Amino acid sequence: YTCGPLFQCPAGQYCQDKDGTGYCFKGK
Repeated sequence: YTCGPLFQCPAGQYCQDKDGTGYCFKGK
């Protein structure tokens, strides 16, 4: 819900849903 196709993380980082928010993590 937080992350999507239009708002995807950069190459190397993935979207993470925490505290009702989305953040990009380097694998972690």
